[PDB]
Amino acid sequence: MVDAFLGTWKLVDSKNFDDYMKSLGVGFATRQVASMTKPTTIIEKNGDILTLKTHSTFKNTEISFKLGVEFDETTADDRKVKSIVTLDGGKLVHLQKWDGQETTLVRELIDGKLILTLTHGTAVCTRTYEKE
Ligand SMILES: O=C(O)CCCOc1ccccc1-c1cc(-c2ccccc2)n(-c2ccc(Br)cc2)n1
Ligand SMILES: O=S([O-])[O-]
Ligand SMILES: O=S([O-])[O-]
Repeated sequence: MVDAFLGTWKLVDSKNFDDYMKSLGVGFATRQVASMTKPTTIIEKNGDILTLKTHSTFKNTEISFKLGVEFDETTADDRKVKSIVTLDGGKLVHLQKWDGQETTLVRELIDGKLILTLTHGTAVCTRTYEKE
């Protein structure tokens, strides 16, 4: 179901992450470092619990969730959000809600690569991850 997403992934391409971060109000100094960061994403399962790690020199995050069950999340840019991750047309769809705002983080496997699409307001960022 989710098994195609599991493993270790490395960022190989990023389009419009600055625009996405600006839309969320991230400060120019964090955007500057984020533009040169190439995270490792690790996705693991233990029964119905997923754990998604994002590792880099300058920043690390870790979340654990059950698909379709809301969880509290503190994002890399320090937003306290209400999150839900669901399997939708074989995509992992992560919806974050806070202060009446919404962003989606969609993960889709295309040609063996994990495509992460980030949407907030009108901003759309596409990050390509490749298997380690
Ligand atoms: O997984 C992805 O490729 C992006 C997921 C959506 O991430 C963000 C969404 C909105 C605002 C900021 C970010 C973000 C993510 C990271 C990050 C990078 C590596 C490891 C962990 C986190 N950001 C970051 C990088 C460096 C510094 Br200093 C501070 C933050 N910013
Ligand atoms: O662990 S790699 O196959 O994503
Ligand atoms: O562009 S390199 O980081 O894949």
